[PDB]
Amino acid sequence: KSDDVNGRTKMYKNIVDGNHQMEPGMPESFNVLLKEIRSLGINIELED
Amino acid sequence: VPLDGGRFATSDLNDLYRRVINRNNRLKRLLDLAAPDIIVRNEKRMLQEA
Amino acid sequence: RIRIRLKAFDHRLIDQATAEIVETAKRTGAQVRGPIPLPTRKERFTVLISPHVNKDARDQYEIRTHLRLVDIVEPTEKTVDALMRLDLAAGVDVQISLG
Amino acid sequence: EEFDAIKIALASPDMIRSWSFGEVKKPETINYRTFKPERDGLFCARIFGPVKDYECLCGKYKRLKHRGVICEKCGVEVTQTKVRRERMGHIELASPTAHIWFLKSLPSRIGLLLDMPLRDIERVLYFESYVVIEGGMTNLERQQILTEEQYLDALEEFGDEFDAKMGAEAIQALLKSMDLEQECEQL
Amino acid sequence: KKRWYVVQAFSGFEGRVATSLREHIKLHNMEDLFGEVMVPTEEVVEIRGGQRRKSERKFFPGYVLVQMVMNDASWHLVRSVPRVMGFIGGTSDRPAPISDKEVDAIMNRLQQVGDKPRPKTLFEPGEMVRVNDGPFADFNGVVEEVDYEKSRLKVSVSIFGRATPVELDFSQVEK
Amino acid sequence: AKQSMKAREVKRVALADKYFAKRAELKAIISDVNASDEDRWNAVLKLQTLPRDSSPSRQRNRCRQTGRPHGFLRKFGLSRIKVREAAMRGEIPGLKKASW
Amino acid sequence: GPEEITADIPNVGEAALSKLDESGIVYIGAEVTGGDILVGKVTPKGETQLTPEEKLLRAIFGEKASDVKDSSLRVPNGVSGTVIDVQVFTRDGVEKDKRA
Repeated sequence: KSDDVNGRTKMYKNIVDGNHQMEPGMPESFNVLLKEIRSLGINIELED
Repeated sequence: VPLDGGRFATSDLNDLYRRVINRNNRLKRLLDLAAPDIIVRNEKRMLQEA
Repeated sequence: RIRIRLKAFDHRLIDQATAEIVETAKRTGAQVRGPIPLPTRKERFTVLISPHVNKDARDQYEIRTHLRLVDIVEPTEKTVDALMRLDLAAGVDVQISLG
Repeated sequence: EEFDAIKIALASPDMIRSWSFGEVKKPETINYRTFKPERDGLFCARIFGPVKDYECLCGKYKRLKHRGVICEKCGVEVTQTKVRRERMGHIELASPTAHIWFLKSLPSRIGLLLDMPLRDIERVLYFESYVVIEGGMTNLERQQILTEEQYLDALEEFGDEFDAKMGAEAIQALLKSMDLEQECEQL
Repeated sequence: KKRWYVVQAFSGFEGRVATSLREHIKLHNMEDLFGEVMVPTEEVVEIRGGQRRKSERKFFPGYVLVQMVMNDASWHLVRSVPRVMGFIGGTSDRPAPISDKEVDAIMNRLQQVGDKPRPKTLFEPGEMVRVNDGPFADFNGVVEEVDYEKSRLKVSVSIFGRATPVELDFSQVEK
Repeated sequence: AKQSMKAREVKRVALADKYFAKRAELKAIISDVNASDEDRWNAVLKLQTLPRDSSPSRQRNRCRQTGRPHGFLRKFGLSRIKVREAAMRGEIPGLKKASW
Repeated sequence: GPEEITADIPNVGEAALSKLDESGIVYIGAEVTGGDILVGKVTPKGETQLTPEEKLLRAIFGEKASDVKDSSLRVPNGVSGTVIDVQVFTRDGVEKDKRA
């Protein structure tokens, strides 16, 4: 409902077609947190 | 962001990066043309503080 | 100043082109010089029309190359660039020259 | 995607180069004739990508059967503008520079890594003292901090093999010449 | 004997700092304690040039050179000159003169200011030049022709089709 | 004209294209009054050695459609007969019957 | 170019423009709803793909706007009202329209 842009367009198609279902994905503001921590000398990642 | 007045009240980050790039380009030019070492010490102090 | 040399075989077409160019100039910039007609080149050709022999039998063709000299006195930022996207009709060789 | 861990660590300069797609070199942001940005300042196009989707700065590619090829005029890969949210650039500092989070976080990690109090490190990093690196067979130690008259002494009597520097280059040489195995065994 | 020292001013008001410094010297009449004041020299505009006009020449990045001696009175004098931050040296008690061994090599480079130099350059058609002078300013294009005998790069401002072909000088346009 | 003739012409053209730089140079050398006699002689001999078809004064302008040597026009690259046909068809731009 | 306040506006019909006068500004006294048009305002677009008709329409009226991008002022969604007072201020040099 809030952040994930591909998630909410999938949600809007799924609501107007009657299928109550969410494809979760990732918050885009967490990627903003990764870019702000990564823009320092810090190397944050996502393992596996 | 535009403020709808013909001008851009900029965010603080672009000001900070602009200060670092000004000071760094002036330090590259002063290490280029063989400045006296007191002035490049002062310039490196300014870059570290920026 | 931007001198513009329009050259074409069809006169009407050339005229049309010239007008268009003027229009392009006049909205963006100011003080378009004007569409000055230079002399037309009437390059003539005679040929024998028989396959074999009959020398007095002849066709005399010609190609009328028309010239239009358009000049622009003040080249602004907006004006000169406007011509880049503004291509003219086919069969009209233009030739812009600043200074 | 799928992941089970968030790893945090320091970042080598090769890592910062490998994140980066270009180099920022000038401080201009916008042209303010149009709002087409200046190459290659902070807001760029050939570092960070196109402003408009599949809309090349120069404009030459806009076909559905013509995707993947990059531009030649402005050299802007006709892609999406979402990629201006993820491409990073790098600045090559002309002289090295001490990070502030490892210098003044109380405790100082550079402080209790070098076995050296924070006041000497601040007086070296701001170009108002001298620290010793590669002291040689002289009277001077390794972590001995100096001053102007003492460096005049040490360069008159020992202008040869003695060495000492100042600023972030000196701290970088101290931290690079640190041998961690010897420090583990000695402690 | 008067040795040299470096003064920091508010960068941009440097000529006014130099004038106010000369005037404070001739006010507090320590005329035997100041030799010169050196500011913004070594002009070069942008690329090359054999005519006048041009201008926009600047090398001094905000530092004022002063021939001086060191008494605390003259030190307070130079720091009481307005729009002056302070000297730049090892310490603020006894601030630092610069050198003298690098003055001999700088003297030979200053004597060769204009005698025999101005190295040649080069260019090519790609990708596109930049115009920043005349109505074509703020526009880009490509150089189809490059007359090295007339020093005129023929650039039509790199626009699709037959737009406006023109001739711009090397300084009139940027690579 | 024949095919063979056309082929020959083409060959000649090719030769001309090939040997232009050298031939021209040789000519220049021969001309140059401020030069050695022996050198000049060599140049003259050198020229002889080069193929004859290398000369541009060897190749005849033929019609680009029919290969007819005579009745040629340069502007169109066509023999009179073909040119006329083209004109009639509308295929030559700008060209129409002239009267004055 | 500059903007247009005039009522010759694309993408709209009679049902919007009945509550505006011949120069874009709503009347004094017109009781409006939430989401009508008070001031009609259109900004420049561009020719881009100047076609035969587009090029012929850019040399018949002598204006280059042409279709424009609607940016008209609207009543914010929710509020009714009655327009009681209209002020028009003009920076000097600009042509005053008929309602000013």
